[PDB]
Amino acid sequence: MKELIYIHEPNILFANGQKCADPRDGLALFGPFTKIYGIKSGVVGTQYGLSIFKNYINHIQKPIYNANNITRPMFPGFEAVFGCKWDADNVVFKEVTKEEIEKILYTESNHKRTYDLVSLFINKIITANKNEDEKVDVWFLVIPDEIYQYCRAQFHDQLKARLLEHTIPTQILRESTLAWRDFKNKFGAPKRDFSKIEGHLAWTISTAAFYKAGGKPWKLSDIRSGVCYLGLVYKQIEPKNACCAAQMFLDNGDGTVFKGEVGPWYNQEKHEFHLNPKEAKALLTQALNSYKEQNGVFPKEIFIHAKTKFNGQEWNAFQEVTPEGTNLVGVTITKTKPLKLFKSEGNYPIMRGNAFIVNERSAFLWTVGYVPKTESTLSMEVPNPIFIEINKGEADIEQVLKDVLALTKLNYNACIYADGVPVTLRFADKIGEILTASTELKAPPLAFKYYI
Amino acid sequence: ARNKIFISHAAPDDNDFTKWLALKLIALGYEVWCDVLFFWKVIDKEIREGAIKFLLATSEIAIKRDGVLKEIAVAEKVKKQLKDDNFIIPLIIDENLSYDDLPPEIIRLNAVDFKKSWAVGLQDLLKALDDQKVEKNSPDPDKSNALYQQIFLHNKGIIEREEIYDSNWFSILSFPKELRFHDYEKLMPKGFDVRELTYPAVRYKNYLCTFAWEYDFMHQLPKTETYNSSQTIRIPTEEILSGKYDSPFIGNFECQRLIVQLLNKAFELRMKEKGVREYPMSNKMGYWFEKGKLEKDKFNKVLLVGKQKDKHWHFGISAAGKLYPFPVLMISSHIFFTKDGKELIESKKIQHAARRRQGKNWWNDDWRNKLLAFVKYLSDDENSFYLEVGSEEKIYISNEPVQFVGKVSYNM
DNA sequence: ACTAATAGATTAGAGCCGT
RNA sequence: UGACGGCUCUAAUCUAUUAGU
Ligand SMILES: [Mg+2]
Repeated sequence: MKELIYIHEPNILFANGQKCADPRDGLALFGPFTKIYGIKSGVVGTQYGLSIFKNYINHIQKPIYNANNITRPMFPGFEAVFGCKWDADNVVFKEVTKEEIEKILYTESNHKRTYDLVSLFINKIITANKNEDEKVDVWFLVIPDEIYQYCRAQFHDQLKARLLEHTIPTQILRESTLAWRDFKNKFGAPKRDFSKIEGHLAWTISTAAFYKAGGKPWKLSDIRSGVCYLGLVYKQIEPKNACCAAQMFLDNGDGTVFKGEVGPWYNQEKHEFHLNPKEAKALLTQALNSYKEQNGVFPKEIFIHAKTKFNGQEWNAFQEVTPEGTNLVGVTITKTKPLKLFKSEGNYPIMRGNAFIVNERSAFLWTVGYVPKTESTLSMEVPNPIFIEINKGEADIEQVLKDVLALTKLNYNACIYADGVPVTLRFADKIGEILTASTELKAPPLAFKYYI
Repeated sequence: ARNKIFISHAAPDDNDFTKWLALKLIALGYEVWCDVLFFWKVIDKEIREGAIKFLLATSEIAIKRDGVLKEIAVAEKVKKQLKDDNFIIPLIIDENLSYDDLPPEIIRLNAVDFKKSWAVGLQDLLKALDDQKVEKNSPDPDKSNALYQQIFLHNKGIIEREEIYDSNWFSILSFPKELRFHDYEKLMPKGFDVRELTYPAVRYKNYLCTFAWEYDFMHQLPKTETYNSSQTIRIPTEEILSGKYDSPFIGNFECQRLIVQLLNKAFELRMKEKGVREYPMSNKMGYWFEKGKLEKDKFNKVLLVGKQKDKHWHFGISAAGKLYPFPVLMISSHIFFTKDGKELIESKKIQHAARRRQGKNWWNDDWRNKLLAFVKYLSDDENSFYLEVGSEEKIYISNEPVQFVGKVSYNM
């Protein structure tokens, strides 16, 4: 008989430091941790796209009721949740003609096609930023379906990448999402039906817009102080790999600071997904210096986690650049071995947060399960748990589980209950997808607002 | 004294608005009395003695609700005795309610507009409350926190009863007590595949590692008759299972690797005699039932082969045996599709698309029952099934998966 | 040293549907 | 690319071992 320990849900801080377990409830009830004065929109689309965007903004002004209000919380309205104003009449609209898109699409070179499609939008964005005195906080790109389907060296990745040197928060919204009712797959019904999940769509879009405009919808507090939760992701370039790091830590005021820690670390090696000692030493020196400048003193622990296992050489380099009094914990999180738990009598999956301890150096954690708070399980099918292995260093296998579960609750790109994989890894993955989509940057911005 | 703000509304529909507003007002230090937040005698009592304001969540149904108009009727009465014209405050929320269908007891009054956005309406409501000098306590998040949890943050509660979870791990009941390293390097003809032997065997170094004995390989491996059965290295498996065995000839890691390879090959071989039809995956081996092999194409009162539109879906499994944490046979569920139940559709995209749609129908219990019934078919004896690795050497697999018990449950 | 084979492992990706 | 999740198809590396160059 195998015993499953349980890890309880962590609490995320909201306005006035009040705690809750669901962003969709904590925000609607309490309000964001930091409030902004308002959001100046910026739209780069057609007249059709501008009309759609204004319609959607005014629609989310009013409360949004989704079909199953009990399982997924309703949307009070943008100003009702966040406390700032987001009007559809303050749009600094920059028109894009379908004809110039058409002449771009007719070019033989696909790489030049996607480069020119990115260039159109980004150059219009740059022109407005440098010419229009109207301050724009977030630029919302209402792209048509032709861009999405004809152009497939990715539109989104390059577009986010080529704006990094100018530091402009952007939000791509395909017109299929905003006008889903009038986008039908010739059957007479929408291509993807948002009817029962309209409120959750409003939640996600509004949260993404609020975050990118300088607001912090919620912050974490249920993590150990003095620890720099650091995540690495490796991305393929074809025979080079590209490491990207994201770091989360508590400050002097006990406020979680979540920021990227990315520097170029390119390794070309037969043995892939490993770092040379120089790259690793750079990596760790950058992270430690960032913690030092944010808090003064050095961390009491460097909780390095990744989807891969570390070899000896890079760990020795890590230890060599590490000062004294600081411990290093290298944790590998894998989601490949199928351990599907079926409940004996019933029809709803295992509760989220259950944890199976293999031994002192490994565990299974069900970061995806059935959450009673929303009554809606995060997985349609049986949820595969994440295998958390303490690859290197000394740690408590339950403490690592609770730390990972806490790190699974800071996805600002979506206002879901919690993320299946820890957020630092997923955001580092997004950074790697973007930072490797254009030319090398001397100093990429360390704020996710520009990436997600 | 009367220091409470009564909130009236339709019971099954206006819950969302009133819940937000009541919690919003409570968070600001007010004392709110809502039926959802908190019998007719009681309702009247508050409106008659406890209530200081009567906020009417007005909508196209709250004015057609017989029980609400009664609360309005008593509210009209109480308003007179208090000599307060500003007692009933008609919060209009419904979009289509436009000041022409209002009930006569509220039409003479000016509403607070919530039709265009709730935030300005709450801004309007608070303005009216202060204009009318309604007293309010400090918005302490303590007693107010209690109401918040009693409403939602107590619901977060996790039922603390014990549940039983059926996984997909099938432990290996038994292994042969000894691992043998035979020598047929001089007896192995060039170009012969070790995979074609009747029993599982792996060619490690200048040897042949298998769980069978020397003479077990005679037809497949020629000249083994002349071979001295003393040309073999013996290794207690339990020693390697504990990791104790680590000689310069072979390490514990490599020996366990060879054990896993033997396990997988033995599973593949037994499936050939078990009469299951094989479908190749990208990096694993799937097994499913040809239509008609089962009685009525179902077993243990659980359908394992069925029909989806023009295609036939076949429940399938793939096995990979692991020694960590402990020796088990990890089984994975799959769905395979055939045209007329005979031959497999040769389009991977079509197979994937058919499965993605078929997956919607099946549930937790549906997958568990199908997996357990499909495994129980493998059973040779009452409570297990054996995998052949030698002439007299068997490995026993529990036909039931490992049970996992948890201290936590939900309402279900 | 360097290629080929048989594995098992460990990681990438590309993809395609569901909600 | 509002999202999340499951799955499917490729691909390489690592390690061991043999073969060959
Ligand atoms: Mg985003």
